[PDB]
Amino acid sequence: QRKLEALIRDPRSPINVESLLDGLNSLVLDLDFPALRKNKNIDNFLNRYEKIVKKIRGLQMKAEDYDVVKVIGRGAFGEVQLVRHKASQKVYAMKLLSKFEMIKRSDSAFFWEERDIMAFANSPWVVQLFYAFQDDRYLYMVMEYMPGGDLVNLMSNYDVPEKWAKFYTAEVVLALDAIHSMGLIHRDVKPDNMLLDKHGHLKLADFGTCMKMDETGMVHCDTAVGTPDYISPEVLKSQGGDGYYGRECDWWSVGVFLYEMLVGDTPFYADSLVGTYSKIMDHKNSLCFPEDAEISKHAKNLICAFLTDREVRLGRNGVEEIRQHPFFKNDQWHWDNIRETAAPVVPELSSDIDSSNFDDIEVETFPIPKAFVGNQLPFIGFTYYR
Ligand SMILES: Cc1[nH]ncc1-c1cc2nc([C@@H]3CC4CCN3CC4)[nH]c(=O)c2s1
Repeated sequence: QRKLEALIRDPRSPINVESLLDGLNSLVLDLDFPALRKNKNIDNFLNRYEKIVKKIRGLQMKAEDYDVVKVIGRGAFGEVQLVRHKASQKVYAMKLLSKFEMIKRSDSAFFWEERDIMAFANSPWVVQLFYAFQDDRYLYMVMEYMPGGDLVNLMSNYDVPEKWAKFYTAEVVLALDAIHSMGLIHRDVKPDNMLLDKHGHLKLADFGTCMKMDETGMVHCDTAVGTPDYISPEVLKSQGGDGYYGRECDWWSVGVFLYEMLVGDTPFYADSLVGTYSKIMDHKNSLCFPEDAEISKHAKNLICAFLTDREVRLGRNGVEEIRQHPFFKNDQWHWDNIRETAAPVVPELSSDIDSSNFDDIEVETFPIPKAFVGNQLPFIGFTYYR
């Protein structure tokens, strides 16, 4: 029964006090309705607990605790805010996830791996989570602000030379190796998930697609997940079923990245989704480089070494194959020390709320239930404090 005490005390454990308090709060939120209270059992419970549950919710970190400096991006499940915490006066990036949209889309699991990784990864390659908290309508993740913007915005503001791509590719490679070392494969690696810190250096940021590996480093996934341009043939095929693949599905995503960075378009671009999907399946035929956009044989070799079948893909035998590829040989940095060299683009920040490397941006609650629907159950255990 001291064994029990350990589980509760561990912030990594799904039955820690904050997750047990989520448990009581979500039960009271999903029972307290006129209809359900006709049930004695439910009235007896809500009479006993409802009052103290409100008192507790009082102390819980709220949205109003933060000033919203401005919006730096909008997802399908809601927006990411540059915010300043009122009390501490510290600046964060806060991601909102609409519980209504996640419930409605039958999509209320993706965030667990994302929270786990940002909360506990403790890597200089992984954007860091300080606070997860929820209210009746929203999930909140309060992360460190990455004021350098994403690479999608860098690549569209600069002609990127090989010397830059070497750097940015190496940092992505080390970042994924970090993610892999935590027993996770990422699956949706792309420039939108690659963020630049105050010093111009890279950090992975979106993790909704990440999956625990077997004891044998494989996964059984029968869902084709991640964004179409950057998805691997093996992951696309695995929608047809009997999906069984390892982390080499991420080295594909890097090859695609490297191609886009040097060529100027994705290598399997098409007008439709199903067009891009068709091209990717046919990658032995479909991949080729424009008769102009010039690329050193080393760069072109690495790309094609990455954009092959899983069985012969660079990084199957491990990440050191990648590291000692001719393309990466350079005078600026070694792999031991890259993240303390000078980045190709060091951002010009004016203040702690400068969001100039982010483009500008510019009503749907739940209905009262008939009987128990359990709308808050999918988010028991989210709440996290550092
Ligand atoms: C932590 C941090 N510091 N500075 C910026 C950021 C982040 C910004 C961001 N943006 C998104 C958005 C939502 C959808 C639409 C486009 N992006 C992908 C999905 N997702 C994310 O995880 C993150 S982290």
